[PDB]
Amino acid sequence: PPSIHPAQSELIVEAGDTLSLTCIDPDFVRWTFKTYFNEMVENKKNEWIQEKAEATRTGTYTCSNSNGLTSSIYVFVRDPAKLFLVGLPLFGKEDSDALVRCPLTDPQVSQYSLIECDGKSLPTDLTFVPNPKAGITIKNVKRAYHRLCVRCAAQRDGTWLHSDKFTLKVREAIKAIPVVSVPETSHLLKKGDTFTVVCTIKDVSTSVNSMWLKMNPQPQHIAQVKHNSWHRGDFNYERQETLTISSARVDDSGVFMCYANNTFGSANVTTTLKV
Amino acid sequence: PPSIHPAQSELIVEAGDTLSLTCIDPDFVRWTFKTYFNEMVENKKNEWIQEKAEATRTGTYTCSNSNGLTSSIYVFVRDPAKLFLVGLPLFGKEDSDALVRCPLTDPQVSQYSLIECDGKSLPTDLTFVPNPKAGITIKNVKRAYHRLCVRCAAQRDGTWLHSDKFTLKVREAIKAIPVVSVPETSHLLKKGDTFTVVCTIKDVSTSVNSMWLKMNPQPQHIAQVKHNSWHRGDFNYERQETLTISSARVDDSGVFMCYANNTFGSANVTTTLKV
Amino acid sequence: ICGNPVTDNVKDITKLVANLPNDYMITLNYVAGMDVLPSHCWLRDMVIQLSLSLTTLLDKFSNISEGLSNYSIIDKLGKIVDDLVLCMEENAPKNIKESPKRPETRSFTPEEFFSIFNRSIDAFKDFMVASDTSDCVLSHHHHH
Amino acid sequence: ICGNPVTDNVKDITKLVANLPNDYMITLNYVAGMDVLPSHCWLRDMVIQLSLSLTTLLDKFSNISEGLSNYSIIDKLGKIVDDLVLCMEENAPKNIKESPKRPETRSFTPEEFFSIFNRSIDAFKDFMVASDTSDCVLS
Ligand SMILES: *[C@@H]1O[C@H](CO)[C@@H](O[C@@H]2O[C@H](CO)[C@@H](O[C@H]3O[C@H](CO)[C@@H](O)[C@H](O)[C@@H]3O)[C@H](O)[C@H]2NC(C)=O)[C@H](O)[C@H]1NC(C)=O
Ligand SMILES: *[C@@H]1O[C@H](CO)[C@@H](O[C@@H]2O[C@H](CO)[C@@H](O[C@H]3O[C@H](CO)[C@@H](O)[C@H](O)[C@@H]3O)[C@H](O)[C@H]2NC(C)=O)[C@H](O)[C@H]1NC(C)=O
Ligand SMILES: *[C@@H]1O[C@H](CO[C@H]2O[C@@H](C)[C@@H](O)[C@@H](O)[C@@H]2O)[C@@H](O[C@@H]2O[C@H](CO)[C@@H](O)[C@H](O)[C@H]2NC(C)=O)[C@H](O)[C@H]1NC(C)=O
Ligand SMILES: *[C@@H]1O[C@H](CO[C@H]2O[C@@H](C)[C@@H](O)[C@@H](O)[C@@H]2O)[C@@H](O[C@@H]2O[C@H](CO)[C@@H](O)[C@H](O)[C@H]2NC(C)=O)[C@H](O)[C@H]1NC(C)=O
Repeated sequence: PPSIHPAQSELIVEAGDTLSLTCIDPDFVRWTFKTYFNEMVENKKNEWIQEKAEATRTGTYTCSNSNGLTSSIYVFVRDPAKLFLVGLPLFGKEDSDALVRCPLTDPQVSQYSLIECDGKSLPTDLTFVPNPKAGITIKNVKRAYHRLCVRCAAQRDGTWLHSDKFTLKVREAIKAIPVVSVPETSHLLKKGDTFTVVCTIKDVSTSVNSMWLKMNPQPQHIAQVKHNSWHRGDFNYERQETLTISSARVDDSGVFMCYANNTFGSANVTTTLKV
Repeated sequence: PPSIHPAQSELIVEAGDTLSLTCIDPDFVRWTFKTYFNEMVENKKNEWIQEKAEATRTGTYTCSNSNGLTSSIYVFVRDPAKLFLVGLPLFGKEDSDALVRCPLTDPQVSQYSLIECDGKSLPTDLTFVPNPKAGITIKNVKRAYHRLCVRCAAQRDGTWLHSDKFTLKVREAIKAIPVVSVPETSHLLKKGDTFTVVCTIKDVSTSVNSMWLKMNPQPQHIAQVKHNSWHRGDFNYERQETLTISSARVDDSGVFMCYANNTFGSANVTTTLKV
Repeated sequence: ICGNPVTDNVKDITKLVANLPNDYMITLNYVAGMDVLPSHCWLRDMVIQLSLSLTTLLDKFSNISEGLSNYSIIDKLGKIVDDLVLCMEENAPKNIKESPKRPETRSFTPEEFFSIFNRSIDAFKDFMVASDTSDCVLSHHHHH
Repeated sequence: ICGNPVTDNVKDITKLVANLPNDYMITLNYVAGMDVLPSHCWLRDMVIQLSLSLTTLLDKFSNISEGLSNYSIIDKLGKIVDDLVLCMEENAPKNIKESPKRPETRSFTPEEFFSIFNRSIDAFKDFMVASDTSDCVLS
């Protein structure tokens, strides 16, 4: 593998000071650097000079080989102003993890932890794992954490320092059957008169697939349906499927079903018409 | 009559320069000065020295006599930055006048007029009368001018200059009888049961006097009434007079009138009760 | 010549504030020493200032529909304070040698701004039939 | 893995704007060259920024009652853009040597801010099944 001159796994350079890396290899290709926002900065020179190094240059640098070998060194560009790197939102799937992207530029600090952005108490079952090179990870995310704002905290020489507000947004792990409902159970009118039936679908996400059916010879699907959707609450999505048929006939008569299926289960409600 | 040394009706002094007035009289009492905001500044000395004269000192200065005689001199304290003296609101009675208080500090300007504060066109029937010593007066105020913003403009050496925004607020000329209304015409219950009657008064101002009466032997007035008022629109005021009597009796029975009178006319609606 | 200026429209302030950014600054020329001095010392001046501020405030909104919009409320709150300016005009004293120094230009949050509005309304309610013999001296800051 | 992010809640923007001070500045890190460049060049970045901005915006209001309050609308508009961030995550390309220069911090009026919001919504609608091979350069 390539040999990086600053022969150490971690390097602490001061902000404003120059930052130079060098990797020696006969089959050298390029240098690679992952930005806070997942981007790859490239440099095709043996030595990478960084005059007046900015805190944003903190991160892992990788020297690439033509043979396919890699060697990396993590650099901390310490700035007193920016102890934490911020800029990205906080997302997280339910029953999964959520990384609070607040990596530090100074690893020489204690008590690196999470705290409620307004000083309050954190949920009893909230568990987190600190990581100077990435941020703080929230273990096992629940729907009760939706809209929780946190701050990364660390003690620097006795004094406490906080990062910007991180407001967690959680993705619902769809594990329930949809909820369908229709006003009337059965209704009928004469030919010519137009009728309208509005089906109400309720679920925790927008992913639900809803549709209107015309089951007489076999469950047939109709494309003439008006879509309407609203976010009623945190995990309360609602879609209103409106079936409209202009000038009713003898052909347009029978039982209509409103089907809606999740990645979990499915639901259905039927209404009767006879014209 | 008092003799003011600057023997001239008008004086144009420069802002920053010293301003001195002197009036000679054996029976001298005090000097008087009207401020932009109707206030009287007093000086009990023969000569009134004003070092570094400010634009705000513009106005008419009056020398008072012990015999009861007065002599005035209007002084202009020219300021290029502050041409118009501004600070007061804009009020006006319907069918009356409305002085846009924007006196100037420089009388040596042309086209002293009123313009729409955003550059639009002024009402067709809007007529105004300029006056360097007071401001621009709006003639014959109508309800259609309610909430009109204007700016005083004047051309100073070819270039145009504008004052701050003056938003006109008009007082309604009262020329209509009030409007009274009551839900029920007649109703009755047994003793002990409490009853409530809400009278609705409508008019263009808050000045309406409304009241509840108990006319059996003679129209008597009752003080136990809840007041409620709302501004429904520009000239739509509404008051709801609520008559409440706890534990009805034989004594509390008959015809009740809701009287409301303007400075123009009066209205009334009666309701019947028998317990 | 003054009827009943204050209406139930003042009950919509809580709603209004909750519907305005808590970091939005409303400009209001504040009369120095309003919390300590008695009502009559600043009431007239503040009412004029609130009238100006609410007028400017309304300019920042548009009339949408029937629903209680910020424009609606602000409009009506302006009406109230406008009437108070005229109701303070009739009780305006005959001035003689008085020119302290004009109101300081300050900016407040909606919450703060209407707190000042409410105090002014209250200070007007008990302004009528009230002894205003108290002095307008700052030195009496131990609350008076 | 992406359903139907956009809802009818976007129809309440006109009402929302009319209910916000026209001189109130909303901070939004603007991606330089958004009006000229094609959707795919800035869409993902802008959606992330709108998500952040709407989150901060919501912090400025309180939940009053049932009536359509600014808090209500903003909340829901945030939900929409949040889903779009995840819906742009699955289509996120495998990055190789690309690091122009982060978005400029700008402030806009409500009117302006939601004009940008709407454009983003529209640019997402026709992002699906659309020709975007055009490499994102200066032109
Ligand atoms: C519409 O929703 C209906 C409600 O779930 C559903 O109807 C029928 O539901 C029953 C019971 O849930 C299913 O029968 C099951 O139980 C019987 C014993 O009682 C077993 O013999 C079956 O094998 C099965 O496990 C039916 O399968 C189901 N369909 C019928 C026959 O009506 C439907 O799933 C939905 N659509 C319709 C109307 O088919
Ligand atoms: C309550 O409203 C009442 C009606 O508006 C009013 O009572 C009296 O109403 C009658 C007509 O309904 C008026 O009568 C006038 O005309 C008749 C001829 O038909 C003659 O008696 C006189 O020419 C008279 O002007 C009364 O004038 C009117 N009021 C009187 C004097 O009784 C009440 O005025 C309203 N309530 C009050 C008294 O304020
Ligand atoms: C929700 O259901 C639809 C399937 O729609 C119909 O499919 C029939 C075969 C039958 O099961 C009926 O009850 C049901 O309502 C899934 O979408 C696709 O729909 C087409 C219809 O032409 C089918 O041909 C596809 O097999 C089906 N799936 C695919 C491959 O897209 C949809 O996937 C399902 N949601 C989930 C993931 O549970
Ligand atoms: C507005 O109405 C009030 C009260 O209304 C009563 O006035 C009586 C004179 C009589 O016409 C009766 O029918 C009517 O209901 C007037 O105010 C005063 O009210 C008291 C009684 O509460 C009377 O004793 C006074 O005379 C009356 N006026 C006076 C001189 O104070 C009021 O005059 C009338 N006009 C307005 C708009 O002020």
